[PDB]
Amino acid sequence: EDAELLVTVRGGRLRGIRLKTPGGPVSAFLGIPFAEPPMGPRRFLPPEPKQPWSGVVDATTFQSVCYQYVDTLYPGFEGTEMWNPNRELSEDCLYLNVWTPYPRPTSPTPVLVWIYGGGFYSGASSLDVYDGRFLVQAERTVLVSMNYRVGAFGFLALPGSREAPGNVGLLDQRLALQWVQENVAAFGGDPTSVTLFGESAGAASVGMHLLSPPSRGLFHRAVLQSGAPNGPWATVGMGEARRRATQLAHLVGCPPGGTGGNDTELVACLRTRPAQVLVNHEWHVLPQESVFRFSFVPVVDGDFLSDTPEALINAGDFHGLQVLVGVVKDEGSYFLVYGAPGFSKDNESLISRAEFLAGVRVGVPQVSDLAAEAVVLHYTDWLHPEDPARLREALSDVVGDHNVVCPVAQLAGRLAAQGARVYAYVFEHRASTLSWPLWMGVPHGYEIEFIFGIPLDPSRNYTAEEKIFAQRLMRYWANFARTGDPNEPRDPKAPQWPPYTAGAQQYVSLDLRPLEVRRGLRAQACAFWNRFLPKLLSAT
Amino acid sequence: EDAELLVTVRGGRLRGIRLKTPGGPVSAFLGIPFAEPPMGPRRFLPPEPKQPWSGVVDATTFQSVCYQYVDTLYPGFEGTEMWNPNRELSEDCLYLNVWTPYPRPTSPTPVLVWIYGGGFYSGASSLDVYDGRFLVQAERTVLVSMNYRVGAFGFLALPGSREAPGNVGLLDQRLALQWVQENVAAFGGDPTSVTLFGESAGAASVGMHLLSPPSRGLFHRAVLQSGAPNGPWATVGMGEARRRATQLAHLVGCPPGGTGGNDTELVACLRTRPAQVLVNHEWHVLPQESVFRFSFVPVVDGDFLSDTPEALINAGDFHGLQVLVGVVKDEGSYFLVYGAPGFSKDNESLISRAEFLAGVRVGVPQVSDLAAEAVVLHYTDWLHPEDPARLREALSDVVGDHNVVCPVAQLAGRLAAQGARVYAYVFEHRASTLSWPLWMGVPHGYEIEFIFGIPLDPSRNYTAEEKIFAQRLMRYWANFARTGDPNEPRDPKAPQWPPYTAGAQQYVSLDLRPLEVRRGLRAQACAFWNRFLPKLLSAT
Ligand SMILES: *[C@](C)(O)CCC[N+](C)(C)C
Ligand SMILES: *[C@](C)(O)CCC[N+](C)(C)C
Repeated sequence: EDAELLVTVRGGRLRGIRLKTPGGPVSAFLGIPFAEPPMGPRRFLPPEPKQPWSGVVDATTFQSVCYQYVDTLYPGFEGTEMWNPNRELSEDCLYLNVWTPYPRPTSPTPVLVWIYGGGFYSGASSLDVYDGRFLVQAERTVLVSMNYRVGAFGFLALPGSREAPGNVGLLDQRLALQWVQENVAAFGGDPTSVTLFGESAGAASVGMHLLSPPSRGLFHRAVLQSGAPNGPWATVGMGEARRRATQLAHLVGCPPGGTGGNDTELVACLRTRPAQVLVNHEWHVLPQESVFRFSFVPVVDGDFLSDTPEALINAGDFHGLQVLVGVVKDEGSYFLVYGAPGFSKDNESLISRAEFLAGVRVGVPQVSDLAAEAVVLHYTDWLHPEDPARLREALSDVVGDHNVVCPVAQLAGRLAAQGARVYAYVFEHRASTLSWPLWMGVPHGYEIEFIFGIPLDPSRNYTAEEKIFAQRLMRYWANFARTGDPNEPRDPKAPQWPPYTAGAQQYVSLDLRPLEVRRGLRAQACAFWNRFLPKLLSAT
Repeated sequence: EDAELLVTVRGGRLRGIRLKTPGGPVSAFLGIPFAEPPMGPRRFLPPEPKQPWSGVVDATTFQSVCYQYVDTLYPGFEGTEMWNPNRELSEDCLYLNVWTPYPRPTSPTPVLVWIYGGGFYSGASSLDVYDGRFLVQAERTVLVSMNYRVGAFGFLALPGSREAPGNVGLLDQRLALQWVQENVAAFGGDPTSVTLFGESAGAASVGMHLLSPPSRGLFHRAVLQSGAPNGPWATVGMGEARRRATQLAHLVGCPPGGTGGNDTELVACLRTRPAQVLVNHEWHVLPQESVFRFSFVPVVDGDFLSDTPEALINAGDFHGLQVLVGVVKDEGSYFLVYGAPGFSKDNESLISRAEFLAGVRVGVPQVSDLAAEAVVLHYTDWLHPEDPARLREALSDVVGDHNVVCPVAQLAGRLAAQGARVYAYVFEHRASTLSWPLWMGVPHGYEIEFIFGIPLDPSRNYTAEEKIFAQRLMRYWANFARTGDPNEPRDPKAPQWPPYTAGAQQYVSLDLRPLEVRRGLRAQACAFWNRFLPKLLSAT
């Protein structure tokens, strides 16, 4: 019992907490420091390892959320506020959490590291939908989740500078992975079987960790849910990163007056500003009106990413690696209520032809009028070119395919055709608790509560079928973590999940019904985005 | 009886012939001269009306075919030689034929004028598949068919010249229509109910007669089968026409030596050459390797066509006109054995990816590498990008849509949306007698034998179902000629044929089964050709 709630790691000692699930207790260690607080002169810099302490650190409650913008588009609405911070905001925020089974496993157990999404500008490991108590109890594995800096504090980059090098939010994630290497065995975890998994910007982070040598030696399998490192939103160039960082400094009064504008004094002035001041101007440095675009994201600096994610995927060897990838049915609907004209979460969003054509300029920013014309051609139903419900679904497919589905299929194809064993899925169940409107289908990010077993929580009004569905999905993810193969290593009756190959392009659909194999991750639509559109942009 | 085999028209007297069909005799007048022979100094010039004669002209057999190239791609093969000339070749060839019922109708009967196709380079009114004896006997109407000059003799144009103005093959057709106005009443025909119908280049001719004022006063309804005046092959510009005419003169030794090259002496030298000499070099003036392209076709001269067919369709009023238009299921397969690499009528033509990409350059000549890339994107099955049978069908759709199906749908839409009542069909029956291979489906031009009632010929091995099918199709065409409405004016049980509108885009499919209404003349594919591709070519 309480003998297992006190663990000694290399920094010192910790007191854990025992959480209860309907089928047994778990041991949790919430709020372990893994880095020095990145405040004062440490803002925008890479993290430093946490110095050893004396006494015991209390690891019984989640620590503070990293400073981030707070969504206020629909105040009081469950759909948006379920992702909003549930702890006080502070720059002192680099803490990680470990869930471990009770009684503690006697032999090394596979470790899953969760990396949250939120467009690299928001999110926290302390959210209720990321509670690792159900997954660890049912599948008897070790779950780790960390906080990493987001927004300007994580990804403001002045390239070439030493004061604001950029990507330090990814460096926070890497330090946590070194920490799991050096300490997970104390909780019963195998440091030789580590599986990263993330969603949205978490999946792009997992992807970028695949393409940088220093991080690859810290894990062994990868799960990318609804995101990829080569997505048009997950990366920015050195020239644009400099422009957004400088525009931000200008908006907050740096350089004052008055004085020259070198990088050292720009960051020195940015470091004297209160954290909330930088946050209130973060959306004001975007170049266009757009959905699915965020200000401060990973930069191609030549260090963490020696080349663009596209180049690094094409010129890489991935033998001996297993990857699980997939999308939900309606990847694009979620973002349309964030800017697309005619869209509102409180009505049918039956848009007109004129609003559809305007929405295309928002959903596909930074492209020529001719390029937009190609998008309108491919995504119009010329038998019903003005049907509002069809144009609604079309724009959702425009945003979905351009930002998630096609970037993912591109990554999955090349990974399989270059040594990696890849499994692909499509999440097609819509939760009965979903507070978003019906026309959004299954939106971006609403598979997570089923991967984490949230339906097992008795205080939630899920259905009996959805509880069995959750337990099935948890086994898939756990099995992939133990064996690298989502299929149960011996049972044959349940339908099997074939790998994804560049030729057959096979994937399964996850819903209340048994597994069904399909072919093609929107192959027709994705050929436009992955093949034809790049050439259409090179030729003026 | 034989009292009705002698008719007096405004030129003189004629002796006809009585032909037998399984259900009654018909009266035919084959070989009536309607113009002076365009020989010697009359070559390349517009036709002159036939001067009155004395005695009686024998109108009992077909006259001579206009000089034309003779297909020799498959000597001895029924599929090709059924379209080859079946009478002696001569420049003395401007003759027309009238079929009329027996006994002669007592009240004015609607008149159908047939205009044959053959890429404006071949064809004759004397072909067996254009025999008007079955259609006139069963539906008791008047059928007229003429010969018009083809190839250089009909369409060699030096624009601005008076010696070779061009389009005189169309002027031969117009003179025949004036003739039907001035003489059809002598055979029992109503000069106030004239219906043009043609196929391939015959349908483009019917279309161009709709867009030129002097010819519109000569007919009242139009049927366009597998062709349109705005097709990329049916028209050439003044600059290109001059180049092809001059290249032809060069190949036959004009100007000799030696002397300057003005238009008057070029045509004067072209007129001293034997007809067979000009024919043997006709294909040698084409600019590229291509299918569905022909050397000497109608020219935009500003006279017969004041503007391009595209401009004239867009800026025209078509109220009070009824049009019947349609295509066969596989418009493109026929031409692939004329140049597309990998294609042969004697094997399965299972082409490779490399041959498909080369075939696209042949089937869509004169377009940029980027434009071809768009065609490959839209017509590739990215789930089976190297399936030979799928690429075979894809290339047939490339040629079919680009040259026939999309040019037709473009014309039908604007006609309906500008006053004309339009009916649309798709011919989907493959004759049991078809000697072409199976993979060609139903090819270009193999609805004609069913419109003319050829299956009723007892010496042919057609099936009993196909005989009923022919009689049904003949009623459709006849009903449209009498009433302007293909549906039977009173019977309701048989399914009805709704008009074609730009919005609903409704059409019927013609085969052994009852009428079935469908929507969309390849709307998705045709939006690429009619909307997006033009813009892709303007932008370099
Ligand atoms: C992705 C860009 O990180 C989007 C994440 C959105 N939520 C709702 C999943 C946080
Ligand atoms: C059209 C271009 O005239 C093609 C006609 C081909 N035949 C086989 C119908 C003559």
